[PDB]
Amino acid sequence: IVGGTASVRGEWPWQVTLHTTSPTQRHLCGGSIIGNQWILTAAHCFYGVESPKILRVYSGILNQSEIKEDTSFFGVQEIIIHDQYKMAESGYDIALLKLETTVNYTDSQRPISLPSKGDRNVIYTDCWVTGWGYRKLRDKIQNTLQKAKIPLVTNEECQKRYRGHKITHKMICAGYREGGKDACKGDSGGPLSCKHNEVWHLVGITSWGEGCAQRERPGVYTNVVEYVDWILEKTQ
Ligand SMILES: Nc1n[nH]c2cc(-c3c[nH]c([C@H](Cc4ccccc4)NC(=O)/C=C/c4cc(Cl)ccc4-n4cnnn4)n3)ccc12
Ligand SMILES: *[C@@H]1O[C@H](CO)[C@@H](O)[C@H](O)[C@H]1NC(C)=O
Repeated sequence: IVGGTASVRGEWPWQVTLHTTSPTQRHLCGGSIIGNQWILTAAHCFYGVESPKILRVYSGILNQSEIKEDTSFFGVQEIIIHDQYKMAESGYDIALLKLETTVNYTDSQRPISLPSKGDRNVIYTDCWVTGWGYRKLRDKIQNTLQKAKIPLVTNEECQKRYRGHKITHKMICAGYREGGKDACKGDSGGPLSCKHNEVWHLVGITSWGEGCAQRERPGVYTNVVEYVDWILEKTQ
């Protein structure tokens, strides 16, 4: 996260860090708890992944350094990638992880509600992007979970900034016109969480952008509301 600030323990209890264990254990992507056995994340996270056997899902994490041998985690049974997915820049950047066991909801690990299909056209004004991603393009994964409040940009304006792309209504953009606050490398798959009528909704999934936090180049997120039927069908 560029231009963000440190989160506090328990501030984003749906946030997970998805780790790969081969050849060594490392953070790969962010993700969101959406159900007792389900993580919502980006399809592009699995580009170098042939099987879910190398994945570990960690909930309740503040610092990456707090993850030790005895820290509990969840195994992944199945990776469900949207069948129309090809590359982040072309959309359908969404994946479900079915956990090997169910999550016991606590203060440290809770689900985030999906947006309501009736709220399809709401332009949310209290949106936050979170993750352990880079603070600038040439950096490293942050130890402490970062957060940044970012405004949503309309599809029409976002399409004007990304003229060499097709920005569909299945994408949602967020960023300041002057730049300065954005997701960056290591944040993908994580949530764009918006508080609407005192309820947090998973409005976006961190997907891609032209550089990080550049002026007139907002971050591009998978527009979760457009995938509610797909999520309900895949999770039964
Ligand atoms: N352990 C690790 N060390 N270093 C690491 C680096 C990464 C990494 C590098 N790159 C990424 C992913 C893409 C990816 C590719 C292959 C496998 C998994 C993930 N992208 C993102 O995270 C975010 C992109 C982004 C999003 C928005 Cl809304 C706006 C602007 C953005 N950017 C523009 N230019 N950069 N970002 N992840 C992960 C783990 C580690
Ligand atoms: C988290 O890590 C930072 C260093 O990156 C350290 O200063 C801080 O004490 C750690 N916090 C907790 C809660 O362990």
